[PDB]
Amino acid sequence: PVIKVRENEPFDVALRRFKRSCEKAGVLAEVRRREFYEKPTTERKRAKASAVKRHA
Amino acid sequence: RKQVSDGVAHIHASFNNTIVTITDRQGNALGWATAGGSGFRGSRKSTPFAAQVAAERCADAVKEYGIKNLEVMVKGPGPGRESTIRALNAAGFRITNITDVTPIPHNGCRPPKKRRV
Amino acid sequence: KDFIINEQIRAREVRLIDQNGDQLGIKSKQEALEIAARRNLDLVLVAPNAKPPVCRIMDYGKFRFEQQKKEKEARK
Amino acid sequence: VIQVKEIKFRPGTDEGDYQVKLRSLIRFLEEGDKAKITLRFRGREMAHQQIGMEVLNRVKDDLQELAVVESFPTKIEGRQMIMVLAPKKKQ
Amino acid sequence: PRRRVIGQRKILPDPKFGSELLAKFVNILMVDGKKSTAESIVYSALETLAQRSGKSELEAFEVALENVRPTVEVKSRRVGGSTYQVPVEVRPVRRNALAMRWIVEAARKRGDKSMALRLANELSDAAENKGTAVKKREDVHRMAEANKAFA
RNA sequence: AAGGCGGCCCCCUGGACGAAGACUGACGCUCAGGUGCGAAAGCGUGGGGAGCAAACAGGAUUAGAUACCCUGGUAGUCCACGCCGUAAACGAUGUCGACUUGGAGGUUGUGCCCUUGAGGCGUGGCUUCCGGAGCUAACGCGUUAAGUCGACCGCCUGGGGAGUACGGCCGCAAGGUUAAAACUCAAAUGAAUUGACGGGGGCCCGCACAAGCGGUGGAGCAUGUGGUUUAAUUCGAUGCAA
RNA sequence: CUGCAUGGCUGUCGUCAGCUCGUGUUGUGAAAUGUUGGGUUAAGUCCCGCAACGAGCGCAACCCUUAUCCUUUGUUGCCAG
RNA sequence: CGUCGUAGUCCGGAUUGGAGUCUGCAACUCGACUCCAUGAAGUCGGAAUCGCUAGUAAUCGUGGAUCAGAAUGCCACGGUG
RNA sequence: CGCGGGGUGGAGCAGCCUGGUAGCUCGUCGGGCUCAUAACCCGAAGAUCGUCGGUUCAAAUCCGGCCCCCGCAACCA
Repeated sequence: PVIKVRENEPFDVALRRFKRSCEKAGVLAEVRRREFYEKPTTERKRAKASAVKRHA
Repeated sequence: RKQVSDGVAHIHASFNNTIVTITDRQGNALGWATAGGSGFRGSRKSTPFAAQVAAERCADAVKEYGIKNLEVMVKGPGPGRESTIRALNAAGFRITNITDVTPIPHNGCRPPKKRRV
Repeated sequence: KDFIINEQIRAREVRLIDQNGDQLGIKSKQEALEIAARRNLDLVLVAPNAKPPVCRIMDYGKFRFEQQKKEKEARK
Repeated sequence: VIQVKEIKFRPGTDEGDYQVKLRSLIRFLEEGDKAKITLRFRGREMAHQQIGMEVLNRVKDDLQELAVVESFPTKIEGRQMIMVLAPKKKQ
Repeated sequence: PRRRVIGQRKILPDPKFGSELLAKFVNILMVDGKKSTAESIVYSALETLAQRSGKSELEAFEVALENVRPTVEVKSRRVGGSTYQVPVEVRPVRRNALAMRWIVEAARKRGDKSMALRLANELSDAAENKGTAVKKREDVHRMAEANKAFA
C-alpha cells in the first residue's frame, strides 16, 4: 500500500486513502496472524470452521 | 547548521512502543524521538497520544535543517501508526507520500509460542 | 543508583562537570543542557543535594548498563 | 541491606512438598534476605503441638547450615505462627 | 440503557438572560435543590466578571468556556484480560457540560472568600486559558494523544 | 494404502481417470501366519545450527508457584546413513461386489450444438452440504449407508485390577508385541430429558457496569452485633437473605 | 429442649418469566415435541414460522391512589356579583 | 437588612462542673428537657465500598404507631429541586 | 588484652564512602475479594537510626569510646 498525495488534496483525504489501502491490503490482519506460532493442526481446524460458518 | 528541505519520516510502531525517526532521502538520520522517552511508561507508553508527542518532539530536533517536505514510512501494527503521522502534518509539514513498509516474511522463521495468559 | 537526567532536572543553576572531569563551573540549566547536547551526551544530576546541585555530562545508558552488568556478574 | 522475604509451611507439608520448599527457603536466605517462616495452622492460638514445631524446627535443623533462626517462637498469634529466620550471624 | 434509548429533558432557559446554556450552568453549580441561591451566585460571579473585565456577559462566558471545552477524550475498555484506553471523539452537547462542570469544580476547590468570587476568578482564569479547569482539558488531551494508536 | 505430501525448474518413477476399439479368457474376492510401509518424540555416528524450544539459569506473580507471564537458553527441531514401530495412527465406521427415491454445489475427463456470448443438451471419475424410505437407544446415517444382501478377515463378552505380571520374540536404550490370574465392587458405560450452575460458548435483561450526583470507610456521638468482662450481663436473628 | 418430628407465618432467587396438562405425533425406552426458529415486547408479550392442535397457573386485565372534566351535595369548607 | 472575613474562627458541638423542670411509689446504677459555665476530636477521610434514572437524588422542616416518661430508629407528610 | 560482620519499627532489612523529615518486607490491626475460608488485593498503626562525646548549616549515613548480638575464633574427648 504505497500512496502519493495529489495536488490540492487535503492531508486528511490522502490519509483516509492510505488507511483504506491497508484495510484493503490486510497488513494488520497479516501481522496479527504471525505474531505467534500456530500449529498446522490448528490452522486446518480454523479453515474447516470458517468454511462451515460460510454457509448461511 | 546544514540544509535539507526534503525528508522522510520513518515511524516504527510496535505494540509496546512507537519510535519516530526523521531522515533524508539517503537514509541518514536527521533526528529522532520515541514515545517511551517522552515521559510515557507502560500502560501510557503504548498509546496513540504518546506517539503523537513523539512526532511533535521529533519535529523540534530536526527543524535545525529546515525540512519542508517529506514522505512517511509506516512500519508495524501498534498505535501511533496513524496518530504519529497526524502530529507531523500539524507541526508544519507537507506530506508527499504515505507508504506502509511493514515486513511480511514469505513464511520463513518460526515465531514464538502463543502466550497462555 | 537511578539519577534524573536532562529535562527532568528542575534546578535553575547547577555546577557542571564534563565527561572528562573538567570543572565547568556554575551554569544555568539551559546552558548545561546545550553543552550536553552538542556533545551528544546526557546531563545527569549526580549530586541532587549539593549546593548548587552537581551535574555530570555522560552517556546515561552506557553508564547504567555497566552498573547493572557489574552487579549481575559479581553475583553469578 | 537485608530484606524480609517469606516462605510458608502449612500442615500437610511434609518431606515431599516440604524440603523442596526448604530448597526454596535456602534461596531466600541465600539471596541475603531474612527469610520469615509463617506457619498457618489448621488451628488456633494453640493449634498444635505437632503442626508447627515439627516443621519449623526441622526447617531450622535442616537449613542450620546456611540459615539460622532468630527464635524458636512457640507463641502463636492468631491461627498462624511466625518463626523468624535469618542469615546465620557472623560473630 | 441496555435497551431503552432516550431523549433528554430540555430544561427551561436562564431566567435573566433566557439562556438554556446558563440553566445548564446554574443547575450544575446548584446544591441541595437550592436553585434560588444557586443562580444568585452565578450572576454575582457573572456580574463581577462582567463589570470589571470588558462586559459582554454572555460572550465573556463563552470566551472562558471556549477554553475548557475538550475536543477528544478516553473511554476505558476491557478486552482480552486487558484494560485498554480508547480515545473517543466527544460530542458537542457534552463538550459544553464537561467544560461547565470543570469550571464549577475548580471554583469550589479554590481559596477565595465566596463561591461567587471563586466562580468569577475561575471564569477569568479560564478566559485567559489558565488555572485548574483548563489544565483539566489538557490532561484529557495528553491522556488522549497518548493512546492515539488505538483509535 | 495409511502415515502424510505445498516456492520455482529439470531428471528418474508409482497410482488414478476418460475416449475408442483390439487382445487374453474367470487369470477373481478375502486373508490367520509371513513381508513391507508407518506422524511426532526418542536412540547411535558424523555433519549443520538462523528462528523456535523440553532441560536448566535468572526476573516476576502467588499464602506457596518446582507453573502459567518475562529475559536467556542445551538437547531437539535441519542433512546423510542406521535404529525405534507408537498416536484421539479417527470417518473413533475392515476389504470386495450387487441392489434401492431426490435437491443444491465444488473438482476433474469426454460426445454433441448458428463454438457465433463468459453458454445450450448429454456421459464417466472424485468430493461437500441437505434430505426421502429404511435403519438406529437416541444422536444421527441416508446411493461416498450406519439402508437391502452376499464372500472372507480382525475384534468384543460388567467396572476396577491391566494392556499389568510371568514366559517368548524384538530393541543400543526408551521400550514394543503377544497376554493372564488372585483380589475387589454392583455397578461402570452410551444417547437424550427437566433443572441448576459457568470467571464452555451464543443471544438477552436488571442503578449490574458505563455516564452522573450524593455518600459509607477517617472524627465525635446514637444504635445493633461480635468479643471481652460479670453473680447476671436473659432468649433468638449470622454470606447476599443476621 | 428439639424450627433435623410439626401447623401457621416470613425471608430469598424475584414481579425474574417462568411452570404444566389433554389429544396428536416421534423414539424399543427414560423421554421429546407443543414450550428448539426469525423478529419484538416489561413479559412463554405479541407476530410470522412450525407435527402439532388446544388449554390451565404465572404475565397483562379486574382493585387502591394520582393527573383533566361532568352530574349530585353545600356545613364546620367556599366568597365570584 | 445587618454582622462575622477564611481563623480550629461569631465553624463544630463532644465531654465535664454548677443549678433546675416534668413524668413516675421511685430518675444512684439508667429518663427526657432547660438555664449558666466548659468548648474534644474534626480544615472533607487509605485500601475498599453503597444509594439513586425525575418531582427521583440531594436538602428542608411536619406528623404517627409503641409509649406514664423515654426516637438520631421505624412508619408516614409535603417544601425547594 | 584476640580476629569478622552488624545495632532503625514487633522480627529481619534498605536508605552506605554518594551528610538535609527513615522506607522497604514478613508479622500487628482494619478494609476489600468469596456463599464462606485459605490465598490474594487496598490500607493504616509501628522509631532518641544502640548508647555518648565529637563535629556541623542539617550528620541515618560523619569519628572515636561505652556496650551488645552473631561470625569463625577459643574450650575441637
